[PDB]
Amino acid sequence: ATAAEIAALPRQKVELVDPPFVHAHSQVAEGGPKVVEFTMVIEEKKIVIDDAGTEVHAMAFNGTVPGPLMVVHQDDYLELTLINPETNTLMHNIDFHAATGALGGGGLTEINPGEKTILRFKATKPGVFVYHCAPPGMVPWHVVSGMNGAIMVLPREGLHDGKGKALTYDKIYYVGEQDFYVPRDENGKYKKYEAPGDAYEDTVKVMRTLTPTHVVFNGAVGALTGDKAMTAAVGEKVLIVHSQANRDTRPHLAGGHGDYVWATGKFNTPPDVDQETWFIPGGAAGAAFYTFQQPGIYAYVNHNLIEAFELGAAAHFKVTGEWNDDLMTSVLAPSG
Amino acid sequence: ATAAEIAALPRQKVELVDPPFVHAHSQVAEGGPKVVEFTMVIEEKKIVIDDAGTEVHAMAFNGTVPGPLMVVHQDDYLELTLINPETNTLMHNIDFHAATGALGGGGLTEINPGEKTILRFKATKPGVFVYHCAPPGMVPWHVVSGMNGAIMVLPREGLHDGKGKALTYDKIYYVGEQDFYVPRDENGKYKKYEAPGDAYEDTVKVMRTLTPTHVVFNGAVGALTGDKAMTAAVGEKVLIVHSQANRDTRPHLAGGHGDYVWATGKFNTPPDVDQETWFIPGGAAGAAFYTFQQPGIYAYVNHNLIEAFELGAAAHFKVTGEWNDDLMTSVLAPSG
Amino acid sequence: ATAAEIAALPRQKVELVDPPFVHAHSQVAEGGPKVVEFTMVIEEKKIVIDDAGTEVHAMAFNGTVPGPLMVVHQDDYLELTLINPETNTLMHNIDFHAATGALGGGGLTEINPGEKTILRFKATKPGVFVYHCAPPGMVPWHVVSGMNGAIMVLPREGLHDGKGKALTYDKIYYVGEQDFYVPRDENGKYKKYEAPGDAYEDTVKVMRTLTPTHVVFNGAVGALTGDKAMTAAVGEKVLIVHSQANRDTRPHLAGGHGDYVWATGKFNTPPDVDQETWFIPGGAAGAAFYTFQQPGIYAYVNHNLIEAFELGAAAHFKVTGEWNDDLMTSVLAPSG
Ligand SMILES: O=N[O-]
Ligand SMILES: O=N[O-]
Ligand SMILES: O=N[O-]
Ligand SMILES: [Cu+2]
Ligand SMILES: [Cu+2]
Ligand SMILES: [Cu+2]
Ligand SMILES: [Cu+2]
Ligand SMILES: [Cu+2]
Ligand SMILES: [Cu+2]
Repeated sequence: ATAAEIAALPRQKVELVDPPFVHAHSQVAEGGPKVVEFTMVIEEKKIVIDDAGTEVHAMAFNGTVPGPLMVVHQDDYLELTLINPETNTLMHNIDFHAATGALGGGGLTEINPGEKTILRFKATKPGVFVYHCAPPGMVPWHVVSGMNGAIMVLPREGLHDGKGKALTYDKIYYVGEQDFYVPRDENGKYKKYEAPGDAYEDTVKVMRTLTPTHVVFNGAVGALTGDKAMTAAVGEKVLIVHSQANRDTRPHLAGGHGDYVWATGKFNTPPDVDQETWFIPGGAAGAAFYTFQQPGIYAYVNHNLIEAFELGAAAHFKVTGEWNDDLMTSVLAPSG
Repeated sequence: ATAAEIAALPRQKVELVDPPFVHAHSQVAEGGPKVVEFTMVIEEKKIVIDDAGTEVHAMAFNGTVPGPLMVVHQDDYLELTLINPETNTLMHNIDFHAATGALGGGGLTEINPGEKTILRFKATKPGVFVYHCAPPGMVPWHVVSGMNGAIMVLPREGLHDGKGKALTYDKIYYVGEQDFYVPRDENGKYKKYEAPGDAYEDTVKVMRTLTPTHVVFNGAVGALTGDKAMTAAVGEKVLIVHSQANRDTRPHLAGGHGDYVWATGKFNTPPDVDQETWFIPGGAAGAAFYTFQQPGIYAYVNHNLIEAFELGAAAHFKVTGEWNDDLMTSVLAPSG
Repeated sequence: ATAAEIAALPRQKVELVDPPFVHAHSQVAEGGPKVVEFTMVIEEKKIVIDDAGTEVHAMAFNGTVPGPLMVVHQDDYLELTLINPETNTLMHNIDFHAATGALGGGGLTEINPGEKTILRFKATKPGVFVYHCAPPGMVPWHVVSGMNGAIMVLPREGLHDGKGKALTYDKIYYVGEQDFYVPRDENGKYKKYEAPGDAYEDTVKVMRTLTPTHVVFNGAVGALTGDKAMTAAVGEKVLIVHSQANRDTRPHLAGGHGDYVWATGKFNTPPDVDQETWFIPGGAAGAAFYTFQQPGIYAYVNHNLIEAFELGAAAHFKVTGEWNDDLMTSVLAPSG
């Protein structure tokens, strides 16, 4: 397309919503290619990640960890207005793995505090993709400070299985998984700092051990449990997008399965099926489609169970509906 | 199916055998759906995992690590009578990744010492699947104490490759891989504990390093070597089922290949072919089919070679038969 | 085929070239099966792997880390003359994951300093495969000292996509990734040893932490950056072969994608497409095909960004050509 042709395309302003929820969108594209506009303000802020009051100096796109999910369709253009407030202390940028050229846009979006930039790229490949900040010289530091999220580029005709049959979800959730490296003092107590830069040296030392002190969903232990558990009902089709910008993960829905799982996150790669636990490598996003058949609580976890239950990588789904005794039944309940 | 229809189905009681062997079964299903009955007694027992005499207080389904492989066909029902003897000290349960509902059955099988329970579930999806204990609040501790195994749900028509060609194995082995986290004293020597609970706190500290002290097959360093090496013959077709309930692994058969590998362990997901080294994420089972072509010793290992040779993840196959010089030949033997 | 037939096949000697470059070859086979001959001399030598003068006693096939890429076609025979000079101190051998029998040839090629051997094997399976030294009892030490490389067994008809369409590259690079475990003294300074054997104990202790001190491409931090960045032009089709003999990796081309990626490295397994970040398990090689669409610098990294930017696993591609504003454009450059 020429610059003139692009200029004539309709524009649509999207309002982003906080993970794990996803902004309003349509699975099958409504109309021809459009320039979908998004705006995100970067917020450097303290976040408490566990019940011991442990703090991380988050570098958050749109104020959240992970950053919000942006949804467009293949061959639409995604136009992001990225803002770095003067209240922030560091330069930041954005690299969209879905984009082609200039380090995913990273080389064209370096903005110092007090600056903004507008990047436009053509979403030529369908799938879920990670996006993350990557300032030359301080790349992993920003990413493990939570400056990452993902986008979904739906096929114009919506999702399909490996045989071309349509797959239409009733609900969609975005689970961003984050590995944190929090410095400790000589007594094993996590350290606190009053400036992001003050923690750099100490954090790099923990990062080099390749051993996170915490692995969490939606920015903190318990963020997607209790009252913030994701919900669904028996019979509902749910798409669960999961990303990890720096480290491998292996999602599992206990009591359920990944009926269709685009493990590589790319829709032109046929989905694996009947999955018990899938694998998403660091630096990628993946997506699993499941139709709930049983009511009750489901644990959604990174299946290295130490990471899930000792380090924080566990979420819950609360499902309503009727119990199916054909699928499962307690013939004899626990008894002497 | 209705309760009455299920009650009318034939029942078949199966006697389990210890890994790496698999109880007798038919690859192609005989007759229509059946309620296949299994019984397992949980044993908290001390086991030795290396030649130095290192001890682990194992939590073992059927007394072994891994727990035994249960084999059924798609749409059969698996009915497990699980027993927790009064000689044990902890509550245990079972989560079948092959099952649908109540955390794989975990929420319906919590039994204290002195109790038993019978769980029945419909094996709706074909493939190999992990099963493991998961008591709320002490999940990884039970799993990395060895309380896990796998089941195989065969398609009713047996196995086939990705294009519909039948694949019939001559023998099958189940290799359970276990990551252990054994506390050490100030001399770097592994510690021993009078009772299992005594080791909890020290063990959790090692678990948090995400660095196992031992990674073994069939419960101990060298368990599948020597008189206990697996065996085959040139021309023989072998299916190797491999599981890891908590941590990633990358199986490799040195001198051979994975002719067909259901890396995700799910039979409706076409198998990868001609594999050198495959990958099974923690929380899953995988299966590889190979037709041996050369006699001699083979090393079957987790291909992070430090985990294989320093930590214990190495097994052997002894293969009888005639050497094939077309496939490989020493043109000049080691010489000056 | 018959005994006479094999003996009558043409024998062709090929001159190797050091990574990341690849020796002369044709994508589509030229003529019928041939016995392709290679010779490699093993060199034990001290190499510097970072900007601080850190040394490693490398064990290098053909004097390089990784060893060179050997290219043959399916059903050709690869006949390697492996030489271990009297100036070396250790016994070495070679295990080709592409080969069938005797631990990949390892059991037939054990050569002490002052000896040579010639191994021939039929390359029956198409794909990229790891080869590595594996002396019984000291396997990981040799592999993590850099004694590994890869070969590519191209289909006789060249590469094809999942639908059977030809994929012809304009150039190919081989990126060998190496995890090193260098001992440090109590002050955190890397240690130096007079002979390879002197470092054995200290090195195995670091290996057991499963935490590399360095993760590098082509043998050193920054070996594939700056004046040694790989190159391409917009419109050029590039195949990037990547191997890791001991540990997992997750390659990503920043600003680009893996248009077709044989993640398992095996050509009869259909390639995944539109990949952002692919996964290659330790003990395997993978291959990615990409057609460059934008000029500029690209970062090619292991996407655990700590491993890439703190440990050394980052390379660059320098691409010439015309910028495509349809694909990406700065609508508003960074500004107040
Ligand atoms: O779902 N926990 O294995
Ligand atoms: O099987 N050792 O590469
Ligand atoms: O390519 N760095 O995310
Ligand atoms: Cu940033
Ligand atoms: Cu990236
Ligand atoms: Cu238990
Ligand atoms: Cu589980
Ligand atoms: Cu060697
Ligand atoms: Cu190997």
